[PDB]
Amino acid sequence: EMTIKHQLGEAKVKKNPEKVVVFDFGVLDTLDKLGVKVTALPQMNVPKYLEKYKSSDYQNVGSLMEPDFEKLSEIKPDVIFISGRQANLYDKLKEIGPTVYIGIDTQHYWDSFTNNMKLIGQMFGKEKEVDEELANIEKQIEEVKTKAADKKALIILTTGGKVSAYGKGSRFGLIHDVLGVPAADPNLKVTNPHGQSVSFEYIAEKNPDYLFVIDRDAVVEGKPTAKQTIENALVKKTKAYQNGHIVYLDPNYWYLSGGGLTSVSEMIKQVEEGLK
Repeated sequence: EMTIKHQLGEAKVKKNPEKVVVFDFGVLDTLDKLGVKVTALPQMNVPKYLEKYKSSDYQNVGSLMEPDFEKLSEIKPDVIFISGRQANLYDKLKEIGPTVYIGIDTQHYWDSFTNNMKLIGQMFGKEKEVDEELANIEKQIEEVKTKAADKKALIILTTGGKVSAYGKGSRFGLIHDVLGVPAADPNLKVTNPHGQSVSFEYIAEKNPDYLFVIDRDAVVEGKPTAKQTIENALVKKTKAYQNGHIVYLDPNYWYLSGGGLTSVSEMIKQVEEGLK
């Protein structure tokens, strides 16, 4: 048995749990990377890169925000992994089975990710494999930091033709904090998961060298809006647009997932491609 201290409390889990339930897609992609058998997940909306798990091979335990608590009672999980989207449901889930919070601390992204991945390693007897995969991600980080130098960036999320911004220490702060991309707005302190609502005027005025764009609507709705939103008078005149430095980050990772061995690796590859 393992005793796990996390941001929301403490859990007790058998090592090598057989019936694994996952509500965080970063953890799901970690288990997939390590070849750990998964029992169930919310299949209402699954990231494209994880569509293996949209299959009938797996039990459907609802949506990210609305678990199927009955179907969970029918499984009786050895462990339930949750992150931010389910934090408000910590107490209800804890009633059904061992429940581990495994979101990232955005103020300490690398250390929190490392801790989270090492817990997974310990739990499934995959300790050294995780240690090596973390090192391989670090090799990506050290290279990208050099390409990132001197390139002022802004991070935006688009939905419905409108935008929010994120900077240092935010949900998407790893672009600045981990990958060493300078912030076009250093005084932008954001903790809203949905970003700070901003205008196109704000983006134009900040006039970033690079604009990282995360299209919510591509994943939540099935209709891309990011290129339409960006194709706008105030953005089209930015350095970022004129220099071909609008970087459409894949929202299947950035919006729906993050914090896993595969997603963090792929997220860094997407940044690096954008900086190249």
